Amino acid sequence: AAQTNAPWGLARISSTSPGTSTYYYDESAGQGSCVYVIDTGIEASHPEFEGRAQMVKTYYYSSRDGNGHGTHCAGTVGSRTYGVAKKTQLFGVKVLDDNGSGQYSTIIAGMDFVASDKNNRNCPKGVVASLSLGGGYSSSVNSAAARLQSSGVMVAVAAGNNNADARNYSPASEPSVCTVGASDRYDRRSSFSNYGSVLDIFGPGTSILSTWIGGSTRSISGTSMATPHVAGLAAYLMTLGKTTAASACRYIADTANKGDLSNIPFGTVNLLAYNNYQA
Repeated sequence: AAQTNAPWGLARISSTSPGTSTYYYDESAGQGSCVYVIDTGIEASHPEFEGRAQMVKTYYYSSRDGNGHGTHCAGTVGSRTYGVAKKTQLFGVKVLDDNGSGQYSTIIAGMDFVASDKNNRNCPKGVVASLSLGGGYSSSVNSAAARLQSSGVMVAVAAGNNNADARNYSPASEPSVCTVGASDRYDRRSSFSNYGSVLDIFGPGTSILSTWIGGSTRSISGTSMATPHVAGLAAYLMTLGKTTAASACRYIADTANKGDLSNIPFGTVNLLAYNNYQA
């Protein structure tokens, strides 16, 4: 399939070169593959989710996304226009209140929830978790992400937006999950993007246009925007049978675009998420 005038991020994951505007992808588009968006929630009623998104769990008075960040990241995973896997079940786990904040215990509970609640969902192609959140290092947050990964879910996490080395941030520093850095449309490491040896892949992270609350759209920047690209890519690749949850991050790193990003610090992988779809 070909989505013309797609967001540059979608066109980039399907491109060996920057500066193109068409997103190419197998029409399966993540059909049968679930992605948990562990964030501020998902405005499931957004027409861009076209019935495929629902809230499955909240730790606050409401499951309404009153922030927009979770709706934005869910839109990058699997919205019809701004999504990587345009046919994927999306599940909202509101571990962040509408200010975008959340106790680590709540975030840990949400990850353990996904590890169990995937057995309550129909994901024959496999399960992905998009964690567009991060704080200082926490071995309990890391181990919770490791549990989620070891349960049979891909865990894609944001490297962080501190322009620092992501070993000091959780769940970014958990080695078993997939730590995603951010790039811009000129194949530059996003100025905010965290780096370091723990990073596994880079996704489009600067000026990412996706869904927003109020049935709208908007463009924002963050590794927390590159993470749904990789999460949606994994769901896309798992539907195609290219890889599994335990192997998706490795597979994405093997099939990525190599050495195409600039301002990648020495020791950080120069890998850009690439669906390697040939129309």
